[PDB]
Amino acid sequence: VTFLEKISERAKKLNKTIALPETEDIRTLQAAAKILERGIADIVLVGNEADIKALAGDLDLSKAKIVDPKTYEKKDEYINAFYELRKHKGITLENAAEIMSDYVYFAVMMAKLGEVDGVVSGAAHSSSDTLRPAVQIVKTAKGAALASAFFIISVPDCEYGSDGTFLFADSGMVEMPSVEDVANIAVISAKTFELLVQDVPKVAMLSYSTKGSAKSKLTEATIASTKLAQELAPDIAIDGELQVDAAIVPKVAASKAPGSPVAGKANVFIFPDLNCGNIAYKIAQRLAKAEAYGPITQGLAKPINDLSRGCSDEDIVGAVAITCVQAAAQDK
Amino acid sequence: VTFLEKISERAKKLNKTIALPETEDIRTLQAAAKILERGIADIVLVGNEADIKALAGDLDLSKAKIVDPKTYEKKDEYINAFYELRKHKGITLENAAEIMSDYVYFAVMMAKLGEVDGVVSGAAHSSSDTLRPAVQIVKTAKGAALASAFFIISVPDCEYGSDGTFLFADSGMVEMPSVEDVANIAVISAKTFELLVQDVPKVAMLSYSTKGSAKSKLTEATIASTKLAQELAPDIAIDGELQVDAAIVPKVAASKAPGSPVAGKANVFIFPDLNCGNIAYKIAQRLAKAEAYGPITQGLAKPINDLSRGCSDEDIVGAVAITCVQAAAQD
Repeated sequence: VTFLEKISERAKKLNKTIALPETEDIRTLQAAAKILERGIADIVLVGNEADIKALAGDLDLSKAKIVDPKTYEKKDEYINAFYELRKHKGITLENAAEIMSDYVYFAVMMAKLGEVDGVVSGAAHSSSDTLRPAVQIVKTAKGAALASAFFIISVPDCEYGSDGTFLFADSGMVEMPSVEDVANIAVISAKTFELLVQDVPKVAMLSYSTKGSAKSKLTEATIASTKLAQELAPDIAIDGELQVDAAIVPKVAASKAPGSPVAGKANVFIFPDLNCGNIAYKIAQRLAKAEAYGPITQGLAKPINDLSRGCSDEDIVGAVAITCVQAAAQDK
Repeated sequence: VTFLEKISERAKKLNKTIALPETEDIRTLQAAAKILERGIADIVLVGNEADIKALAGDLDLSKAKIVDPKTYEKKDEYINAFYELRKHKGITLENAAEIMSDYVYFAVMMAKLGEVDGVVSGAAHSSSDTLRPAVQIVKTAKGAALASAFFIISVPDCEYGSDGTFLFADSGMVEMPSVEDVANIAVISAKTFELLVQDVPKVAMLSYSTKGSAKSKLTEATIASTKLAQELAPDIAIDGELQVDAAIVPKVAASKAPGSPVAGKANVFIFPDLNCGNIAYKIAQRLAKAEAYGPITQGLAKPINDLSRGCSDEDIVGAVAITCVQAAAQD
């Protein structure tokens, strides 16, 4: 019944391998044990194997694979690769070697080169410390997408959305997205929504204006983002410049935005910027009592996810499941 | 308890008269009926009386007073008055006559000359068409640095705010407020929250950042508005650059904004602009199932309030109540 339960189950039927670089935190090892036992994924622990066996104790980690960044066969391939990416930003080959000794950095490079389908981390690292290797190493830029954070949001007795479930448009990362940024966030978000919720995405480019009902510089940005996004992905339902009520309430839709592909039915909210996106998600979580999952990152070439530093070991398990399912989209 | 009952209560003990010009829209007449029956206020309906009787039907509006702008005794006084105001902006006396035939314009001129203590409109008109007569006829108050609009919002099973009740920082008018504008809106909103909710205002300058957790052009704007507002009104509890969770949730307030006059207890949300504001309000209303009254303006010489075009007749009732209460301040 619960969103997280659909994901974990889906994850088992899939056969993805996720890397866990924080092997000097118990929660990581506790979560791995439960993951391997429950069949959720195959696991690569990045760290010292002697040191892991000594921290693990009673935990059954026999099914996992241990990769030590300072002895692994492909070490030189991984340093060269990071050197190539970072070469023109003041990184020398010897710097790369040093930077590529960090477990997180090494794990992200494993997803980049195919040994692993995604990475989960952040129990024992700042958000920006997690984001940095992701952005530097796994970065994608082939088309209509941009790295961003989103939330899945499940409102309790809710008739709107996909059975009360929505995705929110960068409620946790890109602070001041440009017009293009917003367009691109809208497209990638439709794909994420489709993959994670398994329902037809209906994207609403939010505003205080519904359809020329008001006009300003903020209103023009939203409209311009809508039109660009419609060009970028004409096969997705995207309607633009919509207030929340016109976006999700059929009766409102009927007066303010009659005959729209999205108005009245919206299940994806795209925000003008992080002020709105963060404020909207908090209001939904706290005043609407919604369950919120995030921040989950999207827009990367491989799924790398960040965790709350106060996460529980069950929090890590869930995160692995979601990552595995995002790995389903990015197939081959 | 419903905010409607409470604001409907104080409004009863006051004895104010509100004009309702949108008489060709059922919701107005349905609301008028409930108002007059519940004893909330005296009402003037501005329109054609024959037309209203026909549209009203079974609704009891006998207690109300109907004023037709095209037959009213003082019609000429009202035309002359608007002509004086608008005289030097290219309006002829004949133009005045035509403009002053509009129901809303006339209702606004009624509050200006004393026949009425306030107006409520906007169920059947754009926000900017509701504001225009206010701005031209009543104009801005003397103290007030600017007019702005807001929403009282009451969330159902809510432990946060003032028994689930909040005031939202221009979720219905000023589209792109400057740093000074945001500061001034914070201050005036504090006094409005105090008047209408009857509780200590705890003003939160909203953001995606909590207390230096992030840094950007948007973040500095919020902090600068915070600091200005603290200078404009040092006796008010205003803390700045807070995420919604740190603003209202004691446990998050404890970690992200320790020892703050506001964090954990906020009951007034001030937004960076109308995008956040309007989006925030609709989300509270439709996802949190909150009751939502407004946008209510502040800073005019007389209470002229707006409505959501998708309001219920009961929303109009609540708006008339608040209008009445605002009119008690302004003697």
